[PDB]
Amino acid sequence: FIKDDYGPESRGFVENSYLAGLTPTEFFFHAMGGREGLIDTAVKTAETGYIQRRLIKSMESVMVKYDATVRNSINQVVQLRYGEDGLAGESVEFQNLATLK
Amino acid sequence: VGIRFCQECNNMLYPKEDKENRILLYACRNCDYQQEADNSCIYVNKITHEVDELTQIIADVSQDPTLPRTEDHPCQKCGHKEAVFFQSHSARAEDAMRLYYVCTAPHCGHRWTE
Amino acid sequence: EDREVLRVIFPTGDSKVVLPCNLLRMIWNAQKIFHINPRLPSDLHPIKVVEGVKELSKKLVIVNGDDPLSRQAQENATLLFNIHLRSTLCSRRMAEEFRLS
Amino acid sequence: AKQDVIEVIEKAHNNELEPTPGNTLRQTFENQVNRILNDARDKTGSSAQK
Amino acid sequence: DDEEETYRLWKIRKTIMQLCHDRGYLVTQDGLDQTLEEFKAQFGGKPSEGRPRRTDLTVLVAHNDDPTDQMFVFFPEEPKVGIKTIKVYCQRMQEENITRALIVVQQGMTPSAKQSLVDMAPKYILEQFLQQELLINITEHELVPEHVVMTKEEVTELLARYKLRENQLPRIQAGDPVARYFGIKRGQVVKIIRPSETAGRYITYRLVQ
Amino acid sequence: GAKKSAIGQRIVATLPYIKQEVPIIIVFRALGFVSDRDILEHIIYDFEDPEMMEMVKPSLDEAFVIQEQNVALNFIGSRGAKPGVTKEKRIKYAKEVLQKEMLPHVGVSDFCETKKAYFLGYMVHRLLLAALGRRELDDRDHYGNKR
Amino acid sequence: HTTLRKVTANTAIYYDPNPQSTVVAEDQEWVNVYYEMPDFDVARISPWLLRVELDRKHMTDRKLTMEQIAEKINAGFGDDLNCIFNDDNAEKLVLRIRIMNSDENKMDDDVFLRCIESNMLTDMTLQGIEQISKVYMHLPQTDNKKKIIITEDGEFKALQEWILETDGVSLMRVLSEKDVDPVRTTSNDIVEIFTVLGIEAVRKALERELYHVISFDGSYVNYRHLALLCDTMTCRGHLMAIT
Amino acid sequence: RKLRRQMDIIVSEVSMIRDIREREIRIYTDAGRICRPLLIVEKQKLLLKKRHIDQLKEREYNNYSWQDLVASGVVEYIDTLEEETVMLAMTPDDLQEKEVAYCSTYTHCEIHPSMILGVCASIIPFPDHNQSPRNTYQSAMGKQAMG
Ligand SMILES: [Zn+2]
Ligand SMILES: [Zn+2]
Repeated sequence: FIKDDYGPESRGFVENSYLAGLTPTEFFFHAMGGREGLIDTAVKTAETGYIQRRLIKSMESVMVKYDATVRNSINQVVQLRYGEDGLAGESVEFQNLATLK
Repeated sequence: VGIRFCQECNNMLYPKEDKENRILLYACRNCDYQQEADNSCIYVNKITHEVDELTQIIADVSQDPTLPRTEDHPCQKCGHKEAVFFQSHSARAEDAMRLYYVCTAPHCGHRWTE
Repeated sequence: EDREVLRVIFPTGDSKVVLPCNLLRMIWNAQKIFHINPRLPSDLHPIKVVEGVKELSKKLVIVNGDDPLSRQAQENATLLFNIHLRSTLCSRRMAEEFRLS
Repeated sequence: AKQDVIEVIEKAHNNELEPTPGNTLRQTFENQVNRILNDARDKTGSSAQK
Repeated sequence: DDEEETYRLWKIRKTIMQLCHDRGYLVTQDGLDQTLEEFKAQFGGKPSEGRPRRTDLTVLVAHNDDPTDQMFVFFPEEPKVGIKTIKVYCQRMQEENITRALIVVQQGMTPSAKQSLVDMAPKYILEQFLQQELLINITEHELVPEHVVMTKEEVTELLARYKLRENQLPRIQAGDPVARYFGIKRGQVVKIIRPSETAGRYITYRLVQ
Repeated sequence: GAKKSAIGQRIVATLPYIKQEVPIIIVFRALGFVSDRDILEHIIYDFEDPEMMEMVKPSLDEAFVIQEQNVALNFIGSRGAKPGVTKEKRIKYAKEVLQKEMLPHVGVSDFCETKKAYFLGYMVHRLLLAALGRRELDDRDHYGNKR
Repeated sequence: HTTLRKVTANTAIYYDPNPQSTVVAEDQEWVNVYYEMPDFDVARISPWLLRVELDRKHMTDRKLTMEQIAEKINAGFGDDLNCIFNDDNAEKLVLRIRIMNSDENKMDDDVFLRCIESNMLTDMTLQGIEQISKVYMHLPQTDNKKKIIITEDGEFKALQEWILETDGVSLMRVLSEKDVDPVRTTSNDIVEIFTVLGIEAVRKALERELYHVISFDGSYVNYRHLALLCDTMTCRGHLMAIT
Repeated sequence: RKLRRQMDIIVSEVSMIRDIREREIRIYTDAGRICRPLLIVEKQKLLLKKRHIDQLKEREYNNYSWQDLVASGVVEYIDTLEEETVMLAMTPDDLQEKEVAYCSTYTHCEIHPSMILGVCASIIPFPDHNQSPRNTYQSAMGKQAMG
């Protein structure tokens, strides 16, 4: 490409489709486009797993006491009722109030 | 505006107010040489730093195969049809997509921005 | 009053709210189980709807106690679900759309 | 689409492109070109889906 | 300008009247709501070489249960304040026997003056307020839920219901701007009432430490 | 700060086998160029451009106090691997450093000092070109820069 | 936040020993206008002149007054500095500045004046609140940033009002200023919510942020777990980092 | 460039660069530069002609090989940072021939473009019809295939 070309072809817009097949420069630009995806895939996993571990380590002792109060290992009270409505989260569904609006 | 050097040790002069005659001077600190200030201006700073880049564009740029050229815009001096154009090619240009033109053909090197 | 409370709790008017039991599926289950015909007049007494809901909301217990602090605790815990439950089980709604015997 | 992109670029060469408030000329330029190209690929997509 | 400064002083006085109202001290309905032009007609426009000097903006208010406690609000005229100045203020305090007062500081306090505020707990308690902190009422912000300072009997019944030691409650530090807003001391419990999108209302109890 | 606001941007060098930063003009005078017209003659290739002149101006005022070569070699020598007990030991040491561990590809022997000026000035010069924005900052990943 | 450098086209330090000398071509006019009745010069006038230019675009875009700039320079530096300026009629907008007159009544002068310039260009703080880099203005199409009022029918009406979004944050002084809504103003930064609005605004705010980032992808995580994370973080009474 | 194309004083390995705006002229004889061959274009016409391919198809028992094709100045080695000074064409019969004007000055044309692919990626039939992560995955697995 010629210097100072901002046109669609020079900067990587791909006109062809996978069925017809790419041109060479569109193929190289395409490889550049995929490399970022592979790199994101490889890099994100470590940070996600480490954040997961930190969350689990910080929360690990939180539980529902027989008072339904949510207390950590030290009996300090995080919440008086679980989820503030005191209900488990699996059995709920979405609803419409219909008195509102 | 510019810097001038001493005529004895070739060191950097500095501005000094003349207190008696109220005339600006430049006096080397490593000797006694003194010369009056002709320009009367010392420190100029352009914050917008607007500078015609026609001063920074070399005519040899007309020999580059990698640059685009058009026959639409003729030269002013020689009226040559080939004109090789390029953008600022500079960092901290503010925002300029303006095309700069350089005349091809030997030694003309005329530069007109449109 | 419940409508005003909802308008305090839900600005921007988002009506999609997560609640434990789906009242529309349960009502329209009852219609199909007991073979209700909407083309016929209902035999249901409009009071026993209200008394059914009032006697109902006492038997849904998040907080166990006779203390006034416990009373306000249970009202604040079950508030929104009681508003929804009084919305869908309303007497005129029984006597218009649902035709529940 | 590519002809429209050529039109926009040839506008930017003559400085006629006015910067959108909050955007450098490069930012508004890339914004416009992205608008045009995304419109292209979206329209062609919908066509292939029809 | 004096319009800006007067507008600031109007914000400050109004917000301090809301302070005084939320702590249970007697305030007439006019004292809470004063249109800017009524305030200006009262205190006379421009501060600079003007009617308000930052003195006579001082406020004296009485408690609802007993009139004796009252309260006081000083506005210092200095950019920064020092032990001698506060000492004059406490001299006026012991002169009027009123125990509780406030200070609205334009900029800052020398740390010896802060330590001198902490020095005497029983006799007279003084609370530093920066000028900006009173330029806005934070309790009326959307994120800040309604706070209710609990009396000791309600706290005892609370700890009796859930069978809690005082240490097992969540905490709120005495340097928390809301705790300042209500003038709360170590050992008291606050009752937060906030709406939830599951239950619809939820009550938190925050011990003050 | 009061001094930082007045001076502007000072150019300093990090040399091998030397403890800390050193200003540039002391390094140029340590190569035997006393006058500022020779130093700014090697740094700035055309004096008719005032912008580069204004760029270089503070670096001279920072180094103003050392006008002598041997005093500059003393300036560098005290920062060496170990401080020389006797003075001229430091001058000989810093001189050996400027001959050997300074820019070995230019030359290792004696009069190469002169050449050691030009290329080194080039550094400073090119640095100025990145300060004025007249050139692009090199991309570390460009594979022309890789061997 | 607009520093004096943003609106300043260029700066030149001149040596004029006399007021009416005026080495510049244009300056002599208004110089003589102010020196027909020269005031506060009784001590003496410093020979060192500082002449800065102001681009009319940056000046009129921010609704800046030359008198206002004179008030902020003369107020910031006090009586140690003297400000002289054009009427707007001048096509080239000029601001002339001189060192303290009573200073004539170390540091040299030109060096001290260069230090003055380099202190002004960064330091001045003409308008706004420092640490605010830019402020963006738009009409939001999202129902979260739209003001939704209950009308006289009890219906929910969504209104379009201009909103601002700033690059960089100072929450308190923005909350303090006039015409800004105290109720609905919020920042994403947690700490600047903590030291201003307290721990509860950090509870609900942190909660809204986690819900924003988790539900931005299109994913849905239940309320209870966010509500728990915010509580466990804010339970101890102050922000507990997870570290 | 002539003396390199004739391999007189300059080995074909040396790379030479003229950077016009910085006025420099660089010559790299250094080791480690990764460089690839390219056809040479004079005006719009290739220097590779019919007699060259005639002798290369007869290559057996002519003792005529690639080295004699380099000695004819037809093909030339170019490295990374010299590619910044070059204009390449994908294929001669496409980009060399006249159309609505894009570029004239083309100085080179790649041999064949598919040579940009490595060893493991050269066994993929129709790699341009695939998503690029799949060309990568195949470059990974093709190493593990039994044979
Ligand atoms: Zn001299
Ligand atoms: Zn010409």
